[PDB]
Amino acid sequence: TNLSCCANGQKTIVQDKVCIDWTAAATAAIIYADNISQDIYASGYLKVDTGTGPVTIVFYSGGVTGTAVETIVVATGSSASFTVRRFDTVTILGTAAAETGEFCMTIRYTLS
Amino acid sequence: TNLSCCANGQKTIVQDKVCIDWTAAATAAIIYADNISQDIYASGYLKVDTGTGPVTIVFYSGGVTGTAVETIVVATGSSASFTVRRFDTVTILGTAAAETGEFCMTIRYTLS
Amino acid sequence: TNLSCCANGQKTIVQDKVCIDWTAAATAAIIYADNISQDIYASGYLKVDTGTGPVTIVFYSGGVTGTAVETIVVATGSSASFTVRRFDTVTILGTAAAETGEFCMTIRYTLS
Amino acid sequence: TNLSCCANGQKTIVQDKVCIDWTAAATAAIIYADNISQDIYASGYLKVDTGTGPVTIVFYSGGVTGTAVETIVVATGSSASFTVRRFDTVTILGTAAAETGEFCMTIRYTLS
Amino acid sequence: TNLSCCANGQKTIVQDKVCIDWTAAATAAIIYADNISQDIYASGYLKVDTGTGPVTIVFYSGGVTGTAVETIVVATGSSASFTVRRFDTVTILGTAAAETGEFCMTIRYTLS
Amino acid sequence: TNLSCCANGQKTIVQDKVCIDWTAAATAAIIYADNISQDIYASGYLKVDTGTGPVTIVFYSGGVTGTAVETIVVATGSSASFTVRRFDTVTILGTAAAETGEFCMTIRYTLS
Amino acid sequence: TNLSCCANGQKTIVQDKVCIDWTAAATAAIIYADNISQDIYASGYLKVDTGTGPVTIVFYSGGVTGTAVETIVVATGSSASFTVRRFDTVTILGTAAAETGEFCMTIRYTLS
Amino acid sequence: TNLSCCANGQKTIVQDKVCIDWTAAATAAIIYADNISQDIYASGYLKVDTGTGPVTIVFYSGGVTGTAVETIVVATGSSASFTVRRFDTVTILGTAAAETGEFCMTIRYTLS
Amino acid sequence: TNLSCCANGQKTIVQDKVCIDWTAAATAAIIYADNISQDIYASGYLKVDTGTGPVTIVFYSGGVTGTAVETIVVATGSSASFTVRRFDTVTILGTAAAETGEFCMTIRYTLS
Amino acid sequence: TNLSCCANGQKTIVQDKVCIDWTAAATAAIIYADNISQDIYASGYLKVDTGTGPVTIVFYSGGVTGTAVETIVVATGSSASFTVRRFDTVTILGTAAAETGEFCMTIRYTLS
Amino acid sequence: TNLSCCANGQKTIVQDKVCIDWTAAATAAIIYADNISQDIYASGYLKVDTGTGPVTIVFYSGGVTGTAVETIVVATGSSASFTVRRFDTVTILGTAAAETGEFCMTIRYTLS
Amino acid sequence: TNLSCCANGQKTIVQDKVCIDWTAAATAAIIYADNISQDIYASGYLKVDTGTGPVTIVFYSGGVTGTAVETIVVATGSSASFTVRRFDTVTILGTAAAETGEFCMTIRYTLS
Amino acid sequence: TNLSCCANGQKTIVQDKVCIDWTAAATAAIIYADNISQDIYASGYLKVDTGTGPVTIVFYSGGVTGTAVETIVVATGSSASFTVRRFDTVTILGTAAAETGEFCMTIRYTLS
Amino acid sequence: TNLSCCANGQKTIVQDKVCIDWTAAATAAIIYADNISQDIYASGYLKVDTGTGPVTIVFYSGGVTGTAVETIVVATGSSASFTVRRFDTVTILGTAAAETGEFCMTIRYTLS
Amino acid sequence: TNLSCCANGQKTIVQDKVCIDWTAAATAAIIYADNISQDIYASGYLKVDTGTGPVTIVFYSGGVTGTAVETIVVATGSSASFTVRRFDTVTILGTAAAETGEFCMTIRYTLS
Amino acid sequence: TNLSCCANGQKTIVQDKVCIDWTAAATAAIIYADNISQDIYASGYLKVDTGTGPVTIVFYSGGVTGTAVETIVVATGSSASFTVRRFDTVTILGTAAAETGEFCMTIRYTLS
Repeated sequence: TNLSCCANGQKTIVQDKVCIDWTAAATAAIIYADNISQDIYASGYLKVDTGTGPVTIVFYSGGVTGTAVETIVVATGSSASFTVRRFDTVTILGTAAAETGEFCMTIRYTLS
Repeated sequence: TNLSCCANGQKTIVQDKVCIDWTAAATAAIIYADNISQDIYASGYLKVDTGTGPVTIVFYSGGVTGTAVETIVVATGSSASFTVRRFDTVTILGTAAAETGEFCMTIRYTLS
Repeated sequence: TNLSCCANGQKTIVQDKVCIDWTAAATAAIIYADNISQDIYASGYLKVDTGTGPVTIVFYSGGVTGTAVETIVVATGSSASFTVRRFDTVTILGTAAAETGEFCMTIRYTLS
Repeated sequence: TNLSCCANGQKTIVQDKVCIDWTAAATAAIIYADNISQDIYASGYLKVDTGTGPVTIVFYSGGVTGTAVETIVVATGSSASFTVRRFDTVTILGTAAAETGEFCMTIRYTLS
Repeated sequence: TNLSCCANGQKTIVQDKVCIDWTAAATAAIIYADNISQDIYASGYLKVDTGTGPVTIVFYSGGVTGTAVETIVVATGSSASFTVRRFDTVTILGTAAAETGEFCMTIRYTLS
Repeated sequence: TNLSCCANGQKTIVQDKVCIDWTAAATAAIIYADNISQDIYASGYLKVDTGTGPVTIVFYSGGVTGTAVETIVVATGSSASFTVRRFDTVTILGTAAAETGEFCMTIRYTLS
Repeated sequence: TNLSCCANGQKTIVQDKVCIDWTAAATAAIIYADNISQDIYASGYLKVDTGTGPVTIVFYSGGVTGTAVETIVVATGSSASFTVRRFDTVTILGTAAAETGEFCMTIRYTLS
Repeated sequence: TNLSCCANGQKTIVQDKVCIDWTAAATAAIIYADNISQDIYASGYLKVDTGTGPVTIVFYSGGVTGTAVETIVVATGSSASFTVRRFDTVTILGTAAAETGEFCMTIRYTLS
Repeated sequence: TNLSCCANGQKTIVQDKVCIDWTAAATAAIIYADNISQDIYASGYLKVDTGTGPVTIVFYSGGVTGTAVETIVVATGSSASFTVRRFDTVTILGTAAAETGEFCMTIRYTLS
Repeated sequence: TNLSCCANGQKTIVQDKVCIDWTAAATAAIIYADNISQDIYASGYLKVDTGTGPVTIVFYSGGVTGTAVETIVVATGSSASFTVRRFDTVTILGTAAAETGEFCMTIRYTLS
Repeated sequence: TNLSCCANGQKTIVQDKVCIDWTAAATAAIIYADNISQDIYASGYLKVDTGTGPVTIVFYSGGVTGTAVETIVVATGSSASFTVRRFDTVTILGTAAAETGEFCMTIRYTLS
Repeated sequence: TNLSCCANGQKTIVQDKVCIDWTAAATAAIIYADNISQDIYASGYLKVDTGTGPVTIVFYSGGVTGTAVETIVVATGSSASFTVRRFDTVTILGTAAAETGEFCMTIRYTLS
Repeated sequence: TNLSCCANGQKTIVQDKVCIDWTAAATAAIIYADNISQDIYASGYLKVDTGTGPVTIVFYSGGVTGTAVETIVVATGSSASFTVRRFDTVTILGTAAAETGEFCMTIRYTLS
Repeated sequence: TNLSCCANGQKTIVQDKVCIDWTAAATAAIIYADNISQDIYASGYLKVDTGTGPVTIVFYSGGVTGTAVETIVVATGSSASFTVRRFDTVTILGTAAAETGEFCMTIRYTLS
Repeated sequence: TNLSCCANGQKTIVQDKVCIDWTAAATAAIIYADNISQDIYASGYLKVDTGTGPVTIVFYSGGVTGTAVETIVVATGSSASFTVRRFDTVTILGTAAAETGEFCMTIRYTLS
Repeated sequence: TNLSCCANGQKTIVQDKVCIDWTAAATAAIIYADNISQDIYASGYLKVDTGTGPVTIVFYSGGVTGTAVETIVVATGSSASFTVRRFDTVTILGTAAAETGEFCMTIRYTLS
């Protein structure tokens, strides 16, 4: 209850959502990227719909040649969920059979 | 009511939710993974819809070769619920008959 | 009004209908079969049009050598209606006079 | 507006309809049967078209040797309507003159 | 917005409708009957089509030897409408001239 | 947002409708009757189609020998509308020329 | 958010509608009447279809020998609209040529 | 969140609509009238369909011999819209050629 | 949370809409007028459908001989949109070729 | 009511229908095939019209050398109905007498 | 209920139908072709009417020298049905006896 | 449910149909042309009735010297179907034997 | 569900059809003309029945000395179809041999 | 779904048709006339059957001494089609050789 | 929670939307204008549908001879989106080929 | 709870959304632009629908000749999502084959 002239004062937390359909080649493909790396929390799932051979999802902090903070391998016809913080990019890798599937993610950031 | 210049100050608690459908092979399959292992509380259920033989769900703290903080065995046509803290991955194991079912989970974390 | 990345989310209820004409021998004859045994609700009637001697309709959960969840005996020239859930097959049994009649059924399932 | 991982959650109410023509002997004859006895609400009418002597309709909860939750006696050339809950079978009884008529019923159940 | 594990929770109101044609003898005849006596609201009309002498309609709560919650006398060639709650049976009485007419009723109940 | 175990809680408002054709003798004739006298709101019209001399409609609260809460006199070939609350019966009176006409009414009650 | 045991609590606003065709003599004729005089709001129009000479519509609060809260004079072949509160009856007056027309009105009351 | 026994408490805003067709003589003709003059907001249009010479619409607060709060002159074959508050009557004036057209208006009042 | 007996208290914002078709002569023609000049916000478009030569729309605050707060010139076959506050009338001016077109406007006012 | 940029968003359920006439040799013959194996629900009937000896219908998930999720044997002159999910092909087998009949099927898929 | 200026907004699903008669040579012949390969769902049947030797139908994704997503072999005098997605062309191959038959297909696409 | 003054608002999808008979020379001949190239979806067939040598149909986007989005070669006595989007013209090419046949096409466009 | 007094409101789409027989001289001849140039969509065909030398059809937007939005050249004994929007006139040009043929066109306009 | 007492409410579109045979003198002759000039859409053709010299058809808005909204010149032995809105009369002009022909027209108006 | 008599107190944020179709000449044309320049935020897109050569859109703060706060150049057949604050007018410039297209914009202002 | 006369006080966060379809040439093309560069957070996806060769999306802070805060390369037939802050323009670059696709983006700004 004391007056204070503080501009960068109260901070609110906000949430966003994204949904995409992806097709995987036999090279690492960027599926998501941001620049708010320090304060980000993301939850979601990856579903591998059609194709053969497992699909590998990797979260990178500090570019693709950074640090693999998380890595998941998903078989065809199944799904896998996650929640991760402090990541910069996400890449998917698949066999040269062009697997395809979905990708959903909700994102929290405490800025505006 | 005393002024204090404390940046990492008040912390709010937030909640997320995920839903997936899974198919189980006769090997351990990753169904969920995160990197916020120290402060996470998760509640949910697992339902085994079709197939034969029980399905085993295991929560791991410290990777798959870590410590099984929780393990549940669910028969076909029934369900089982849970709430767990400090876990890193979740894996499902089934018979080589490709059982399939659902997986729902709500996640609490006190960061942002 | 909270964002959630839940794939197996909202489920709708759908309805189908089937109509057939049947002839009954003096052995159990399969008249209907499915594999969605856990969530199925069916309403309908059976009409015995011509022949002699009663016709017996049996609903089975778990194959023909399962459990008779329902059994109805219908005389010639009359009808009988029903509604049943969790059944796997339906069989009709008649005298060795080759009775014949109709069979109508509406089916509800909450999947897609 | 609070996230909850509740599978057997919202329940919808559904309605079905059946129509038959019946012929009555001088013994109790099953005209309708179900196995969803706990949650069922049915409205309809019975019309006695031709024959002599009254026709008696009885609703049974717990098999034919159960409890007569409802009983109506209808004269020839007239009709009678009803609405009933928690019944298992319905039987009709007539004189040995083979009366015949109609039977219509709408069924509500709050499952799927 | 507080979680509560209450099974017999929200209740919906549902509506049904019935229509019949009736012939009246010189004795009380049951024209409608139910067993949901505590929560029922019914609106409708009675039309006396042919015959002579008035027709008397009586609503009973607690069987025919119960309490006449409502009684209406209708002349030939005219009609009369109503809405009533908490009744168990309805009976019609006419002269020994076999008057005939119609009977329509919509029924509300707040169960399922 | 405070939990309360109150059974007779929220109350909904429901609406019904009735339509009839009437013939008027030279005595008061009951055209509508109910037993929910305390909470009822009704709107509608009366149309005098054929005959001679005015037709008088009276709404009674507390039986026919009660209190005439409303009274309208309608000439032949014209109509008159109304809305009324707390009434128990309605009667029509006409000349001994057998006037005939229509009667429509929508009814609101806040019970179920 | 404080518990209160108040029966005559929240009040909802409801709306009704009426439509009639009228024929006007050379005397005041009642065209609408109610008994909810304190809380009523009505909007609508009057159309004079055929005849000669103007037709006068008067709204009365406190019976016909009350207070003319509103009065409108409408020529043949034209219309006039209105909205009025706290009135008890409505009367129409026309020349002795039997003009005829329509009358539509929507009614709001905040009771049930 | 403090209990208060205030009857004339919360007030809701309601909206009505009226549509008419008008024919204009060579004298001021009343086209709309009310008695809720203090709180009324009305929006709409006037369209002059057939005839010759302009048609003048005037809004009056305090009777026809009151104050012309608004006045619009509309040519034949065109339209003009408006929104006005605190008016008591509306009049239209046209040439002695019997122009005709339409008149639509939506009305807001914050009473019930 | 302090009790206050303030009548002109909370104020709500409401929105209206109007649509017209206009024909323009070679003089300024009033197309819209109000008397709530102090608090009004309007958005919309003007479309010039047929004719030749540009059409000029002018918004006036303080009568036609007031202040042109806004002025737009629109060619034939094109449109132009706007949002404006504190205006009293709107006028359109066209060549003596009788151009015609449409005019749509949504109006916000924070009174009732 | 929160904006979300989700492409693979709402999914609708669609239904198709097919009808054919078939002739059966003494080898397995493909009668239906698809590639949407993961989300498909099919209802229908098989009627054996002419020939001798039973006809066997088999549903396969994962090619003909896959898993027989369903198998039905139908005698000549009778019919049999079904509903099945997750199947890839359907084959019919008959005696070397060239039986012939019909095949009807309605197909549901929740993609587009 | 939030305004959004999104052009490529709601998308509807539309259905088309085609029927042809074909004659097959001893080389692959194109029977259907499109360019909306990414979103197409097609159901139908192929009937081999006259000729000798089986007829082979192949669906290609990515031109004729692409990937055979589906292949069916149909004998003479019988039929075969299908539903397929993501295909680019269809080809038929027959013996050098000029078999002939029909081809029906319904096509769904979610564009316009 | 929020008012918006948006002219180019809801868009409907409409369908047209055309049928012609064509004769082919030994030069490219225009058989169809439009100017709504951006939003057009067309389905149909081409039948080669009489002549010798194959007939080639080409769809062009951007004039005849544009891009061949589709090309089909049809033998004599057979047919070929198609569905195509974003095309501007269609041309047919045949041998110098004056083949002749039919051409049917249904056209969808989402404008008006 | 918000009341709005919008006259130029909902617009419907209507369709017309015309058929003629034409004879072509060696000068441009007007074959079709309108004045609703801004919103018109037309589909149809042109058939050249008898004569020699090609016939040229041209669609003009803005009079004959306007802009040739479309031009087609048709040989004798063949036909050509089209769909076009925003055109004002159509002209045909032929050799001085008096070719003759047909002309069919369906017209869509979204006005009334 | 909000009640509204709007008389000039929904408007339907209706269509009429007329056919005549005409003979043209060497003066302008009225061939069609109406008084619904503001909302009329007409499609049709004119065929010049016998005579010499061209025949000129003119559409007039605002009497014969009005504005020629459309003008077409048709040679003998040929035809010309049209669609036009907002016209008042139609006149034909021919050489003093008494040409004769036909005139067909379909008329749309959105009134009744 | 301290009483304060502050009239210009709480301020709400409101949103509007506009949609138009435009045709561009070879001069700057005003497409949007306002007078609330200090607090306005607008998002939307511009689509160039037909024509040749790029179209240039310019946002001006302080009249057309003000400051170009934003400028975008859009090619034919493509679109471009934006969000801008503090602008006064918008102008479009195109080649002398009369390009045409659409323009959608949502507007936020924090006044009323 | 201390009174303070602070105008630029509480700030709310608002969200907008935009959707477009784009066609890419072989030069950088502006697809989005703003002037609120300091406080903007945007999430969305880019989908490459048709064409060949990858499409490159670049976010620029400080004009096109500024700093590439983000850059993503997307192959044909796949998608890529993002969230970015402090950017000024967005550009797309494609091969000279005119690839086309979609672009969706939700925008947050904490001003009004």
